[PDB]
Amino acid sequence: AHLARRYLGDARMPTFPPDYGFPERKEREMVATQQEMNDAQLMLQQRDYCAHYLIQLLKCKRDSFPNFLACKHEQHDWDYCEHLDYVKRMKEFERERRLLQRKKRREQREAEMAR
Amino acid sequence: SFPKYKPSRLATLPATLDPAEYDISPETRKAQAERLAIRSRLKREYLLQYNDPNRLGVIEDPALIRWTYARSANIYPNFRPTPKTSLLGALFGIGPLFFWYYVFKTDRDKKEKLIQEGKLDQTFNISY
Amino acid sequence: EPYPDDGMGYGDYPKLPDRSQQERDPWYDWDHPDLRLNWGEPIHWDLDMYIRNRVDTSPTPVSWNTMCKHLFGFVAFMLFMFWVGEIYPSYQPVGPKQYPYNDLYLERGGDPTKEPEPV
Amino acid sequence: SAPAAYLTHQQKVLRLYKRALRHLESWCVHRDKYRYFACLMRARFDEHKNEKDMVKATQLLRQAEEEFWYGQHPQPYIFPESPGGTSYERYECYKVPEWCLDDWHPSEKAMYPDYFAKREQWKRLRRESWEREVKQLQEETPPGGPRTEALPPARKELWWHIVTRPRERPM
Amino acid sequence: SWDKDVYPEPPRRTPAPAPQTSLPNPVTYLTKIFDLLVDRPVTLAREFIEQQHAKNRYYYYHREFRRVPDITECEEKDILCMFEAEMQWRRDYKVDQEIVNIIQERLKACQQREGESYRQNCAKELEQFTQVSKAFQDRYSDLGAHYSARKCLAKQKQRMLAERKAAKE
Amino acid sequence: TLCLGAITTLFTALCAITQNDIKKIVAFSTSSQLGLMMVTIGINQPHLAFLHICMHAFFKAMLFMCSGSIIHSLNDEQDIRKMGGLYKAMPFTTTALIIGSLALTGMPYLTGFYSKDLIIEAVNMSYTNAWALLMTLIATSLTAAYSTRIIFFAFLGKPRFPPLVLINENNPLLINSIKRLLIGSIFAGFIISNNIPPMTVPNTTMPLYMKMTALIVTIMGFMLALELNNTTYYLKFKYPSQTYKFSNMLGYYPSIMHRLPTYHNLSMSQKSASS
Amino acid sequence: HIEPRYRQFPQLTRSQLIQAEFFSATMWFWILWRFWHDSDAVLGHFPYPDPSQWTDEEL
Amino acid sequence: YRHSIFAVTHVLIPVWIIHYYLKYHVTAKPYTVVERKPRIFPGDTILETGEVIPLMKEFPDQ
Amino acid sequence: MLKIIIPTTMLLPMTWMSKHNMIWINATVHSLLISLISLSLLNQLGENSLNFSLTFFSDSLSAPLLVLTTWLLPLMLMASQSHLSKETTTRKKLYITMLILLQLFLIMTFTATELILFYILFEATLVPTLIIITRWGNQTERLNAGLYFLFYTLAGSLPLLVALVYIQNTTGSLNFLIIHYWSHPLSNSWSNIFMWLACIMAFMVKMPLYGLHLWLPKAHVEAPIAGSMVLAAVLLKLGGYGMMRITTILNPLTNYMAYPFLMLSMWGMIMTSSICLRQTDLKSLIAYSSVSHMALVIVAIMIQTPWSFMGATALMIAHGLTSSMLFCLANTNYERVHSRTMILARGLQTLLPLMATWWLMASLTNLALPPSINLIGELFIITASFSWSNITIILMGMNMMITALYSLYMLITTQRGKYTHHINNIKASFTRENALMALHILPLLLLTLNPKMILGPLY
Amino acid sequence: SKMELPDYKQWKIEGTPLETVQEKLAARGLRDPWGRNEAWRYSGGFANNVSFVGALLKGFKWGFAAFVVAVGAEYYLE
Amino acid sequence: PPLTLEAIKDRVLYVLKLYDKIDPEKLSVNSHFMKDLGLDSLDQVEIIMAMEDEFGFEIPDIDAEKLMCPQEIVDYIADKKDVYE
Ligand SMILES: CCCCCCCCCCCCCCCCC[C@@H](O)O[C@H](CO[C@H](O)CCCCCCCCCCCCCCC)COP(=O)(O)OCC[N+](C)(C)C
Repeated sequence: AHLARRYLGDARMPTFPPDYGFPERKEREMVATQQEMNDAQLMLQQRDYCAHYLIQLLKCKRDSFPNFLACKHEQHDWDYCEHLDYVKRMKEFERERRLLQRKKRREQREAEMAR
Repeated sequence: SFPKYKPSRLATLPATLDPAEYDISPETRKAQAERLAIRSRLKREYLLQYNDPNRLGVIEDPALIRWTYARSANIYPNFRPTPKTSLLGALFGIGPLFFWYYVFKTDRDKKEKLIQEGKLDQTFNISY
Repeated sequence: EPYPDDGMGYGDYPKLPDRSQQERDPWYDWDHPDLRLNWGEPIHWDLDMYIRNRVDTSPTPVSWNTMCKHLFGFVAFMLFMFWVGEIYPSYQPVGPKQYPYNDLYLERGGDPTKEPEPV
Repeated sequence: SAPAAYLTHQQKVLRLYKRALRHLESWCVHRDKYRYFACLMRARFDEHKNEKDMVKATQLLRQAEEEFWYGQHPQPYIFPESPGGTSYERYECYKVPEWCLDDWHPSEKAMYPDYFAKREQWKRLRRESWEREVKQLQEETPPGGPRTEALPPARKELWWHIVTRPRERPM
Repeated sequence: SWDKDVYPEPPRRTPAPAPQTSLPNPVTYLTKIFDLLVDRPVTLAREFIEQQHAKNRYYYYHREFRRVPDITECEEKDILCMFEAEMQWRRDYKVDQEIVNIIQERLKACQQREGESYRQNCAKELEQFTQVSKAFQDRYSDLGAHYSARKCLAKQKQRMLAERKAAKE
Repeated sequence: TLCLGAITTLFTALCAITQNDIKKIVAFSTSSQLGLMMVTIGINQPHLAFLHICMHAFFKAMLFMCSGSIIHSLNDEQDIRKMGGLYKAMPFTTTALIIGSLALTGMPYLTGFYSKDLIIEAVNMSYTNAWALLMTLIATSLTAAYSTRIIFFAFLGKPRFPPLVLINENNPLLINSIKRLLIGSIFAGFIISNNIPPMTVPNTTMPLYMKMTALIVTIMGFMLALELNNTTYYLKFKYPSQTYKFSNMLGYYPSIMHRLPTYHNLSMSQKSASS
Repeated sequence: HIEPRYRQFPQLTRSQLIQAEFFSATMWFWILWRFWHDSDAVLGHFPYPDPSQWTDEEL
Repeated sequence: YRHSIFAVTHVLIPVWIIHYYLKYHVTAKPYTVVERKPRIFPGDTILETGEVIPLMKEFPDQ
Repeated sequence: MLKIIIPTTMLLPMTWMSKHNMIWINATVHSLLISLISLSLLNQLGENSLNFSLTFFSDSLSAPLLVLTTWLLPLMLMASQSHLSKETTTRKKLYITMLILLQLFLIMTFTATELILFYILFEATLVPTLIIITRWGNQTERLNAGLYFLFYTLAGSLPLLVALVYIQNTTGSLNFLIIHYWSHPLSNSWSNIFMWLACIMAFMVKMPLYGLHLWLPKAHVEAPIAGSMVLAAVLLKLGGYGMMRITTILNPLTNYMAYPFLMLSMWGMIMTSSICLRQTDLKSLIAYSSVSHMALVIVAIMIQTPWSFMGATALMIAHGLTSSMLFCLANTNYERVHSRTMILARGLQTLLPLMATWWLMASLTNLALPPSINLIGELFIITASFSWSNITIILMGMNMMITALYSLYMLITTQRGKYTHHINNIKASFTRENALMALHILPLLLLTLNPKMILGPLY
Repeated sequence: SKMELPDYKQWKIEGTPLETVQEKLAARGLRDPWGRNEAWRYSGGFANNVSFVGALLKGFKWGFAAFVVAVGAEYYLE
Repeated sequence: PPLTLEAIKDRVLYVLKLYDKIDPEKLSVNSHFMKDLGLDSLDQVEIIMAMEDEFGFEIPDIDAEKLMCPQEIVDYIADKKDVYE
């Protein structure tokens, strides 16, 4: 399946970024702050862009001796943001899919115009 | 049923399936009578030994001594040179150790060529 | 039953049929019930390998070769199916099923610093 | 406890019966189904050749052994005392032979005056008895056949062996 | 804790920082205060020992050994030069081992001290450890058992020949 | 790690489907759990892998102790096929074994859930070899399988243990024991999943059958195993198929890997070396 | 304290059954209270085909 | 009283002793005990105030 | 030291002049005392090897061994002193003299210093142990055994002797210190190779090597236990001590000649251990276990890495104590039932418990599990071996397999299981028995607390 | 303090499922002597097997109610 | 259940009573099994296995061959359980 895109590949993905004028710049949100992240430690796995909600969560959790009680609102903030990110990194695959697809179509049709 | 059991060195056939268990002739019945005869002979003996007050101490059965003897002292005096045993002995003997000789020696040479002509030497390996 | 004359050097000793001690009747009242072998009865050469706690050559309802074939074949199928599985990872798969199996990509993230924060 | 005897056909087919019947329970599990198939089974043994000439019969056994061996089930139910057993010798750690107590030395032996008293009574009974079992064994025996043990006739009867086995669950 | 204050201390990267942040629920950690009373006993107890310990204090102090000329300059047959210089070289060797022990301990300290980060200050110690273990690896490698100063010499000339063979090209 | 942990879950669970000892079944179970958590490590999620143990202990200790109550009660008869149907004879042990079996099964808010679901779900959403994931699926089915086997034969039937009934659940310390483990067995999943810092960082999006799969596989387990088990109840003698003899011979593995190499060595150590 | 019978199984003490029933009920009470306290079997919706305008294609 | 003396020994003595051993080994030597060092969030440290929140550009909820 | 050595001589007059029924107490008490005096030697130094007279010195390598060797005499006395009783007074009094004379030769031959003095004592040890094996061993074979024990030593030792003389002619002094300093490489050719084997083969005989070990089992089968404890726990170890000594010379040639012996050893360990897995009788089983461990020492010496010598020392001592322990612990059964064959003992645990406990401790440290000095002694040499060749682990691992099995085996076969019925002979454990083996095993366990004094010179 | 044996007479087979089996053997005409023994103690007395799923729902009848009390507390908090 | 001889003889007959082929009135502890009562061995195996099954006790086959008189049976279990009552 030529149309199908391999998971390992990052994507024509580089071209696609250039291809979509609106998408550039990626300007990915960076409210995390690298110097600050070290102070709270976290984990290397827990880098993410939603790290700030995570810091809000550890703050809230340490703040309450109630333990199991409360602090689900922060957990929902971290949750919901994590969801939005998963959706973004989901749509990107659909993007590389459809763009590889068009690449195949416009290549086939260019193969027609050139016969 | 159809499939039939197939006996092997590690799975001896059950006595119930042995054909010899069935076919039976009066002289063979004399064989069983004999086996019970000697078995009863010896067990009667062992009971005469086992429980009279005066024995106190252990009473080893001769057969076990023949066995322990035959697991050691009797092996060499017999021997006999035979080419099957001799070759088999050369094989199990010198064989595997030559094998290990090459197997270690090559690796040694390999580490030599890497440490010296190469430079893939381990770092931090200061302990030695 | 001498072994018979042979260079192994054990001679004039009865050759007895192989029989792990489980095979001999438990219900009989043996002189030596753990050894399970009365008194003067001559002892099998490899007594100790059949002494129980060691090899047990007890008869088995399914035949030996069938045993071997079923298991070794089973492990074989297990491995080959496994590695053909390895060829086609989830969210990648054979392309045909991959038409459904495709998803995520997703994994890329992190501040560019994390590319060297780990460095 | 009834040693030896070279085997005979009747008892043979019988043991095949108890055996097959037991594995048959091992399959049928429920008391119900087991009852049904059991009755069906004995019905097979009678409905077949409950009477016949021998030469056919042995062949019928050779059939039966196969037919069983195929169906014998990977593992039958086994009562714990039995050689399979979930506890075939769980208690053999404990069954110390009596002569060993005969060793405790007086500071211990004083503590059970009664039991020891009765015990010397016994040991006396044996050491007194033994020559009689000697003469009798010497008497009843031919050169020495398959049979084990011989009847009492006036006293005692090789008893010390069995009579003073250390019961079953000493602890 | 003068030893804690000694050589590792200027390397020691102590800082620490409590946060303190109360909220609506009562704090479980207050139980530690009860537990603190359990400490207090021993605290008082230490005085009951320490006081007496102060009363008499005969004491030791450090020993040190003077420098001696090395094997390289004593002649091919004097045993006494080879010997004095041998003992000196040996002391020096054991010392160097102790130093590598220290730098490793500081490495362990940095490793645990990080919460989860590291690849940080631990990279700093990791570097000096890299240099130190490098050179120590160099000075004292394939000497084998019966390591001896004459041999470390015999190695040092080899590396120097490596240098001269290097400069030529 | 994954490559092997999966197949040990499967291969063990299969033998677990068809045994007769209480304890052998529970043993194959525990090893199968171990294979599962082993892929949990092999799936690169160590934290949950540890998390599963802490839940697992309560479950298994529950099972073996209630089983100990049964076994001691009856003068020690491990074999289920003559284990009685004693659902009422020992009601408290019954309760215990039920919550236990449900916990191991992975019921949605009971303690075993907080491990198992998070696990297998994470395996689903992870990039990985799939065939192993399949093995995780059949395995988690078979969990429900043997777990229903032991319930069925232990309790439901009209009793078939030999007559006299020495049965006596009573003896307060035992009661207190099982009590405490039940307590942990129900609260600990929630309490601990709550208290621990979120090292996991949750995956919670596509799709819906993602979360359902853990339940439906279980349900298939109970339906198939139970309808099958009831079909065993309808007379008609049959004789075993080869698969039965296989999976009930523990995979043949002990009977070949023990009677063989040991023979070649112990022979070799006399046929040659000693001699 | 309990007697052998030969079929009856004199199931001693109501308290036993009280306990057993108590824990079974305790179980369902927990699973249900937790079921109402939250539905953890679901959370946020997800979708696939989305919109081509969001991505890229042109012609 | 049985529970008294029993608990006295088995829980009171070991902790006194071992904590005294604690002042020994920890006060004596470096790196005998190495803390993870506390996570420090945006909130001020007790060591010396400081610390600050970042941006808070996040929007919408639930 | 010359101080410890005199009293050791002095017990002899004390033995001969002792009252006829009191001698055991004399020899026991004073041997214990002299052990404690031996213990003060242990101090050593962290740098220079300790020195004394011109003719003795005390390297750290020797000291733990010396302490051990002094320690064993009382033990052999406690074992012996019920084994023999019916013997005439003059003969018994003659008998302990063999033992003490023997250890005297050991205390001399450990502190060395000249390698010719060290040799002549190294070979002088041969006589008393021969006399003991031959006169007080049981059963016929002992006679033949004497010969195997003997010539295998001499056939090894004699060339070593000539070689020694040679060197002190090709160089200056034969003394150990200077030769440690004046050492210069010998290399290839062909004369130098025969020099190599000449300076190794005797030491590699006295600690059995796999191709040559045949005398050792057949010694242990025969010797009265006092001979067994020494023949196992010590002489092997001293052969190792000497071989560790002479390796001050050699090099670089060792790099080239190690291989064949590393093959006989690396293979012989797995092999002999395998034979060990199926003996008929216990007293031999222990012996092959002993060879199976000595192979580890000998590769540990030949790879010549410092870790390997550390492990060498530790394993030498640990195996010393554990092997002697298993021997006395087996002789007890042999006296209680005269079976010798392991199968007859059967359910010995049932009839008496505490011995089962000693079986447990002893076998348990035979397999070597942490943190027994046996284990830690073994793990180092696996480390250095692994450095020497990454493959080598696959061999070492198999050892650690089989040494488990047979060890546990000797436990479970001669203990756990049913009592034999008719064997009424057993009689409930003497105090001296428990005393004896407690004396083996306690030092062995305390010793783990302070390895740093046993690891030896390359610590 | 021996317990008494119950009764020889009292073990009727008629109520048993086994009676159906004896009927089925009657179809073969075969005799099954043991049933009055086997069926008596087991199937014929207390025996009345609990339903599987019903066994699973052993606590539900009370738990749903206490749960109702719980949600009642929920609204009560409102 | 420390068990007693009366309990054994009672439970045994109590099982023999339920067997159909025996007519309960004719049953006696000393009542013989073949010369009295025509039950034959093929049913004898049934009565013995079914009877041991009551106890969970196991009967070795050669001992199963004797059997016959119920008193001989109660004697047998009396030996194996060592009741001495
Ligand atoms: C350290 C471990 C040791 C390992 C084993 C040590 C050595 C084992 C190998 C032995 C070497 C060969 C001797 C074996 C016997 C040969 C002499 C004779 O007895 O053998 C004849 C039979 O044996 C064979 O003819 C000899 C085969 C020899 C081949 C094996 C050599 C393997 C090489 C070993 C290495 C050599 C050392 C090199 C230095 C590394 C039997 O004699 P006989 O019955 O009357 O006449 C023959 C009867 N026919 C006519 C019917 C046949």
